[PDB]
Amino acid sequence: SVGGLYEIKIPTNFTIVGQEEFIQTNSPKVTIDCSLFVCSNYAACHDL
Amino acid sequence: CTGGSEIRDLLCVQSFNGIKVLPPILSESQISGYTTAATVAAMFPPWSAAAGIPFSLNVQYRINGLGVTMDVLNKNQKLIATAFNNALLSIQNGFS
Amino acid sequence: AQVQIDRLINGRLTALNAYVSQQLSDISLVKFGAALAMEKVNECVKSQSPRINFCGNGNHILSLVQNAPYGLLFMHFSYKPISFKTVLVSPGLCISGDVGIAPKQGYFIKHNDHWMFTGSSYYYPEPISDKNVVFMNTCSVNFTKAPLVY
Amino acid sequence: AQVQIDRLINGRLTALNAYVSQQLSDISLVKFGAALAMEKVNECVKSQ
Ligand SMILES: *[C@@H]1O[C@H](CO)[C@@H](O)[C@H](O)[C@H]1NC(C)=O
Repeated sequence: SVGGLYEIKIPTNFTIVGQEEFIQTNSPKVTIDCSLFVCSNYAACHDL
Repeated sequence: CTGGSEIRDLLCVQSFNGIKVLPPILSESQISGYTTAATVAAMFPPWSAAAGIPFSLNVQYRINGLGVTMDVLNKNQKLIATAFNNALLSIQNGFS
Repeated sequence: AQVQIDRLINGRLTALNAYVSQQLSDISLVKFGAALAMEKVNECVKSQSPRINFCGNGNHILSLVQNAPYGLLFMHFSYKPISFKTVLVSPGLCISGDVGIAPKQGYFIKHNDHWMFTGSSYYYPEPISDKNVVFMNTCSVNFTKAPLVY
Repeated sequence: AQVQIDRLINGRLTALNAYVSQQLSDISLVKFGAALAMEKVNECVKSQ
């Protein structure tokens, strides 16, 4: 500080800048038919 | 693990079994540099990380916002600074 | 056939368990992202909470929200300085009867050889007034001595 | 030898799946801790 004053760079002109941001609030609702995935329609697999 | 050392280090066992820790993309030295830059950003002009005012002034204005009159703050400035660096030392000495 | 089907069932059930665990983790992440998105709607779009880099980096002015696939898109509008001027400033003055004054969201500068106030984010000298000054009954040391002010 | 190796593969693959699930949980914790640390930087260090 020279004589009680500091050197500072103060803006003399400005613009407005845009910045997009994506926040994920949802996801595909995946549903699985567990018996049909594992065994399809085969009776011996369903029994096991 | 290949330097000819005599110690069977468990990390050498892990790595030769496929379990290896890779270094982070930024070294902790770079993060240390970032933190030091963020620290000196508050103690010198333009005080880009201290609301644009000297660090001691920021401390004084922060204490004033808690209900402490400015008279004692600018009267006991050196005592406040000593208390601050003593708190920093106690934080430092707490790691021992 | 029963032992072969049992081997297939075990493999398929382990795969489904792994998928379910990964789905639980991903949905926890989605829940907390949605909580963050609701906070941004409340505190950037509908109001401007006094948090510095919550609504995008920089001097945040205001934010808007639009619908996006499986989420929200936020438009964060910021004050971006274009050109700068190096100016000698003072963070406080000891005026009149040793009364201390600090600039309010700005700096004290010497324009036309007398003390004036300028905002911190735009160089524009202004007369010093109680609107842009925080008063102190005793001036801090190293404050610039200005007995001729007010 | 193939059935014995299959038993070893299954045990090792289950241990690997358990470790990767625990690692996903721990990394979620790390992400949210880092978000908290970023909040603390922005709202305690760089401002109040
Ligand atoms: C600010 O910058 C814009 C674009 O760079 C320019 O058109 C305008 O004249 C400038 N204004 C001042 C006061 O410098």
